[PDB]
Amino acid sequence: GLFGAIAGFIENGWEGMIDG
Repeated sequence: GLFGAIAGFIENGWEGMIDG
């Protein structure tokens, strides 16, 4: 599901909190 895929991506392809 989309939300699942998003929250999965959030630990896997993320950028918005590795700022620094």
